[PDB]
Amino acid sequence: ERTTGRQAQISNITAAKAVADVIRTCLGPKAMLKMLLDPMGGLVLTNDGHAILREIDVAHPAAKSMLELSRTQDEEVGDGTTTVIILAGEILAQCAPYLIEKNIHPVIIIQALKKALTDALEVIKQVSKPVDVENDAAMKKLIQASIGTKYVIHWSEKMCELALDAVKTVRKDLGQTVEGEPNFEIDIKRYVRVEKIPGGDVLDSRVLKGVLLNKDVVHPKMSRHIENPRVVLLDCPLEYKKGESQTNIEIEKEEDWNRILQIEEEQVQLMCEQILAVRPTLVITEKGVSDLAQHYLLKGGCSVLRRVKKSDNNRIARVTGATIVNRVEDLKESDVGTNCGLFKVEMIGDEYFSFLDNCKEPKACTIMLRGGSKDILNEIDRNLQDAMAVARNVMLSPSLSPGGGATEMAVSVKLAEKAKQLEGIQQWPYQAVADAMECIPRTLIQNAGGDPIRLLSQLRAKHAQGNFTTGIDGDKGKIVDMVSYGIWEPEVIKQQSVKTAIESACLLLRVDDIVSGV
Amino acid sequence: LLNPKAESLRRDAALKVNVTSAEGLQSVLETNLGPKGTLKMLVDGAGNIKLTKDGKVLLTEMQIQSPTAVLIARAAAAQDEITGDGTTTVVCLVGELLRQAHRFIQEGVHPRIITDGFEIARKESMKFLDEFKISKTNLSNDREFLLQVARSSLLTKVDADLTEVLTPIVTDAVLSVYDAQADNLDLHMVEIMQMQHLSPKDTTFIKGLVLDHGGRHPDMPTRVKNAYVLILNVSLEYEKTEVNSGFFYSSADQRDKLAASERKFVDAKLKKIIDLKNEVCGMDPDKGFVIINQKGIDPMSLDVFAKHNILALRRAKRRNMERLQLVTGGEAQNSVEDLSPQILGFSGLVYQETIGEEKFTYVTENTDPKSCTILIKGSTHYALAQTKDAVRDGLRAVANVLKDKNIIPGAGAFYIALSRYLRSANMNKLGAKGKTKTGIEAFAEALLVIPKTLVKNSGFDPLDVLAMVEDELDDAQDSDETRYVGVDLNIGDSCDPTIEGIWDSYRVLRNAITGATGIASNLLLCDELLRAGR
Amino acid sequence: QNPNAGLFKQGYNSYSNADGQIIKSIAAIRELHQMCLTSMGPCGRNKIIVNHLGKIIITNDAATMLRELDIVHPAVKVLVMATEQQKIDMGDGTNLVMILAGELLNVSEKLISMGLSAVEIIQGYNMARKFTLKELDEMVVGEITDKNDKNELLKMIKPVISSKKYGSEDILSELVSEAVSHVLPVAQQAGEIPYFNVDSIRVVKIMGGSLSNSTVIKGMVFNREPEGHVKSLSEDKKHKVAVFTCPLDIANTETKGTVLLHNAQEMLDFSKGEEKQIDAMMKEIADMGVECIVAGAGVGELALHYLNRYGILVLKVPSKFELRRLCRVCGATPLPRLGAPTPEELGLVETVKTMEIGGDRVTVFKQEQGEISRTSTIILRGATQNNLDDIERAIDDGVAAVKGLMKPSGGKLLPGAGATEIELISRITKYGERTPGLLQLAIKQFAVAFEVVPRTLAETAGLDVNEVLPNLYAAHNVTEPGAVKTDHLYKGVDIDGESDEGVKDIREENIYDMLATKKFAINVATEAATTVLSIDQIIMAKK
Repeated sequence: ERTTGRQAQISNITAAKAVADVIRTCLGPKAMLKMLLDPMGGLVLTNDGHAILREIDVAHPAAKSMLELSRTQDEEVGDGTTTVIILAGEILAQCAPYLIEKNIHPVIIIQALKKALTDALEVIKQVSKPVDVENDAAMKKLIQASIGTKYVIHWSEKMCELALDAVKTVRKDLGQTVEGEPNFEIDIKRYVRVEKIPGGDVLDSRVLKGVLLNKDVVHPKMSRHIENPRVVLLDCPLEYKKGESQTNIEIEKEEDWNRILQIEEEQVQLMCEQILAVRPTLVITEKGVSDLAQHYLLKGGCSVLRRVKKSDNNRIARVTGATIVNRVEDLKESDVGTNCGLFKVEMIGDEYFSFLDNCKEPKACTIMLRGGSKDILNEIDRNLQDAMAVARNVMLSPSLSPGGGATEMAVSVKLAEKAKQLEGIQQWPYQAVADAMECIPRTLIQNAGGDPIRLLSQLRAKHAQGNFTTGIDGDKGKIVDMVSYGIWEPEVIKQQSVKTAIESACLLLRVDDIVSGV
Repeated sequence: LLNPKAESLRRDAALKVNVTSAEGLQSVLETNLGPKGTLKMLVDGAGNIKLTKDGKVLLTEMQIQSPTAVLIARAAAAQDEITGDGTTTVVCLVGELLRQAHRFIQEGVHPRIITDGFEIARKESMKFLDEFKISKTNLSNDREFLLQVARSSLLTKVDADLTEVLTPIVTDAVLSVYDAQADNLDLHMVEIMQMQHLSPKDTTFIKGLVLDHGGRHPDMPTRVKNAYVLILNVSLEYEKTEVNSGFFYSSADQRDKLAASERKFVDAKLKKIIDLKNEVCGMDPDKGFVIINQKGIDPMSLDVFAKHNILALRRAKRRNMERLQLVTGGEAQNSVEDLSPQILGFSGLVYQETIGEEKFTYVTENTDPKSCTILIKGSTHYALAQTKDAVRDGLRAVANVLKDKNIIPGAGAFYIALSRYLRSANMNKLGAKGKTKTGIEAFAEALLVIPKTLVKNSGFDPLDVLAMVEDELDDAQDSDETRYVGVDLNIGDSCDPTIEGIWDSYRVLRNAITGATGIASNLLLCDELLRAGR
Repeated sequence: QNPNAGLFKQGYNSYSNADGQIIKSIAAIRELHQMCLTSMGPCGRNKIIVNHLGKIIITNDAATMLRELDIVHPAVKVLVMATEQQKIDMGDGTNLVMILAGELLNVSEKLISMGLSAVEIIQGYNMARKFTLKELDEMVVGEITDKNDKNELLKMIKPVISSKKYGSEDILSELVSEAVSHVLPVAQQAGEIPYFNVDSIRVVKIMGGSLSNSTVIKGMVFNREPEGHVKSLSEDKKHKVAVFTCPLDIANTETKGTVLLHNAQEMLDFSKGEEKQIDAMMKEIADMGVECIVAGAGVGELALHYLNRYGILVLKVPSKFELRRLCRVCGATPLPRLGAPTPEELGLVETVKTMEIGGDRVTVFKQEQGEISRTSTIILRGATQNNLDDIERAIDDGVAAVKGLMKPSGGKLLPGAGATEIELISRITKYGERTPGLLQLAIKQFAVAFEVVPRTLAETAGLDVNEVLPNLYAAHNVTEPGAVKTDHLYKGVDIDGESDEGVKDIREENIYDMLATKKFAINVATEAATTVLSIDQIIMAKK
């Protein structure tokens, strides 16, 4: 009903710790397996962090919020599904004694957490190393990490190239003082969906600099290739139109039924002339198009596509610039989608195609995927989605951070060093954040079967006195140089994980009571 | 740190629970391993009792409460869809591997180290399997080896008395369908049938097909020699006027006259059938005539056929007709008017068997039926089920041996040799590190479970038998000679599997080892148990 | 129904680390750690403890509370024995030892939770102890020159009284200094030859008045009625004093010698014998010049009459300790027999008088010119018994501390009010950072354990720790325009109580602590913490 005092904070912290402890062992290649037991007799031994966080039911509202945060991050970012929860839980656990034992008000902790977030971002920027986002070799080598050792290991060589080409096609590298930095405005979910074409091989896959339409010509006597295409989009159908209110057709003589056809012909001719007034080459109508409308449009020297879903037009307006007008009579000359590349309909693998590509940068493209079977196509689609997410993370910031917990250890060391000089009550939460940052290396050591104390102490000493590139080896389990062993993670993932974990910790600390209400 | 309506295992509780469940499952399936094993009794509650020994059937039918045991059983069941045998071997290997892994973990060995050691030992065992197998020849006179394989397969499932009956039956059935040529092997060419009110030892082999439906006239010949098989899809039952008609009368005499008049339609077709019979070997010596007649036959037409020394069946299943199209070579005639000699097939002796509850017909002795039938005979449901399971297992084993020429001697020689080879090579190499020695030793010791379980089931002391086998292997190694040493479950001393006639399939052992290693690795890596969805 | 496995010793109380006993012992010790945390500091508070006799005991001394409290757990017994050792050897710092040991165990609990083996914790604690002991030598700011003057004595006396009786340190320090000055010999700059003893000063209290009415006596004081007709002697110098243990009556043999008057003949004979013997003995004693006779037993009627006849002061001292003090003051030897005024055994007291203090009359034996007494007495006045008891405890603690001003770091002074603690925290933190290996965690925790003293001072004074602690850290961790720290590096922990910002410098109030006391307290606390932590299983046998 109502909770007052430190009890609510203790409950929230315990819920967060319980959520974190479950996935504490989900990090690193040596991640342990977990058993999920349903109320029925079925169970699985899946070790996927996302699956564990999805199939686990939590009653405490804070746990539900943490799970929702992780699920959201699973789509917002390509990695860090389990890292965010672990880091947030460790930070909350470290800050718990200050709120409970030291009688520190939550506001001070929240402010210190925000400052520590800023400091951690600065340290991550400092420790990151640059990468060559323009040389294809470096990008292929980096992206091969998320493609190899998988079902698509056989085609990795071409998978890397396909993913990089798609990302670059949707990537817009621009920098200026007028419009600012667009941040590459990379959108994979909406304008990078993979088209599965049966037959062929992965090496035959190509990236289309535009939108691919599967709608064939609505009439055989229609042009199939335009060297100067222009797209016009409309919604209102080209057919017989009735009144806004109730409409009744009264015919006395049987031969008089042709009056409806004559009226339809007149209206369709007027609408087709209005459409042709803008000098179009391809007419796309979301609603149905009558045969008379197709004939009239063909007489004007343009192609016709009918019953086209809004999903195709949404991307056509992006890659062709055509403006959609609901009413034909309201069509304007400026609505014509000029600057269109081609209307080539060359068939690949006994499938119909319609290419609307160009040499522009509309921040949209289509991936023409080929494969020998449907299962291969689906697996390649999933792997390409993952690889493109990784490539987007890498390219959004031309730098990478060392893996194996080296970044976390360096952040902890630098945060402790800076907190030593703050000279304020807030110093305690900074040290708590620095200690909680050590969760990742502790998990890596535990999963590797090494000494949880001696190895961590040696790593901390190496970071304090040596370089920040030392981390935990996935296989050997010893402290080695990440650069030499090629262990790395994108800087964007680390920054997002730290930011999200600290923000979630602050938000949870803000809630000091749960009350019934509807 | 918990939520309502949920239960979880913390610290090492999950590992202990998984190990206990695996040990329980192993003990459940420990007693039924080898020809000296026992049988399990299953009750469904509806009055049906099944006495089964095959591991796959026992796991599928039996209900399992422990989730870890359910997972182990489901994982081991994959053997049926891949090799058809080794489920019990997989379960025993998983159980012993988990026992050893838990024992080492109690000493502080991390599960990941044990998993890595198991993977290394699995690679070494695959190498040993590759180096240890024997290549089977492609000679068509290998019937003796097929008999040995069938005997080895059957002795595990039967009481050692039905082996003499089933071994030749299985061998012949598998050999007939797969000729001494590349071609291909398909066990669907071997039909399985069951008959009641017969002795278990009556099981026999039929070269061709057996029809369920028999004759319905006392005058039909009991046996027909060199019969021409006729398949007719046209019904020979009483036919009525082709146009609208009826039977309106004051006395039954008019109805009888109308029926006699309408019978001419069937009589005309019967005349054509009899003409065909007479034209084709009508009076030739050592010749006969048999008609299948998928559709029904009027009793008058049956009598007409019988009076002409023609054995005619009726109301046969379409599947039987399709099978006869190949077994006998005859075609199904859609219209009697187009009937011709080319439709007639040919087959050997046609015999009708009379049973108190049914009557069967034999259409065996065909020139090239491209199929065969095995008749399982028994007086009790459990006996019939056991015979059918044993026959299917033998068929699958012989098919695997024929398709895959790689053969490995059994009698426990392979497991002991693999254990010794691992203990030697892995310890001499140390390719990963010393810390993996715990897992290596655990895997090597676990691989010895099968011979120990076999000896325990046979009643002899596993220690003495294993010591004798090891002594013989050491003597062979000191002699610098290649020798296979196994376990004699009847005498108790060591024996040579290549001489006694005990062999194991390469695929069975490979898949069993891989599955056991995978299951052990998956279970040992379970850190905690989570409950959700309630 | 539940099976019991793994138990083979006995059903009696038994604890093992398998169930986390290493933390359970710390939790049990915390029960009295919290009790003692409320005593340290100038703003300490007493507690009410009921004695087995039904009396009420109120005191600010943690050691007294531990003595009056029942100790059961052996882990608590270890700390109790450590506190007893601290009190016996040093005479002060029991609260320091107890609190330091408690905090060391508390941080050891965190170390164990982190997963650090107890062996490494013990090794790190030993290293940190050695480092702190070595560093304390360089933390000395001032030093006592051992001039034996009241002004120099007050410097050490004042801090000792503080935290034992708050608000009265000014008067108690003056009283202690006055009492000490009466017994100290004429010597300076000599720490190798002991001169001052803890028993040289006696503390007594008289009901009535206030502490401002207290005084100091230059000799022995007897608080018992003389029981005679002679109240005081003249001012003539060198009064001969005779000390007796046998009651002043007819002299008899060692065996039997009982006198019983049954009939007229026995009555007359015994009366004549007693009268003649008592008269002769008193005349002989008087002829030698004895003006005062002190007997450890009672005095007979004839003895009283004859003592009045010769004007001999009458006094009875049933307490043998008081007789020993009188003999030390005057040099007289107790006389087991009567009528033996041997000059070699008779003492000399320059002045013997009866003085009235607050309405109560007492007998004082003081020395003026000859046979100067080496003992002094402190008389406390007050209308509240609890305040008088607290003042007596504070005076005893001050007297014990004064004896500690000898050569072995007795005169060395450290900055009190937690400044030394903060400096040690910083130094130990730096050493732990420099120290490689797992010992760094233990060194850092040992440093953190010293943060209690400023925390206790802030809490007992009602100050907000969340502001005082960072202010103290900033004050002791400062950046100056140079390679050598300067300015006010001796800032301590202030109590304020009315209005103030930050903290005050030690030199403003001259709050200093003895180097020897702090060093020995740290050593004992670390030893006790190591002993407690080294126990991972307790096995006992039922009686």
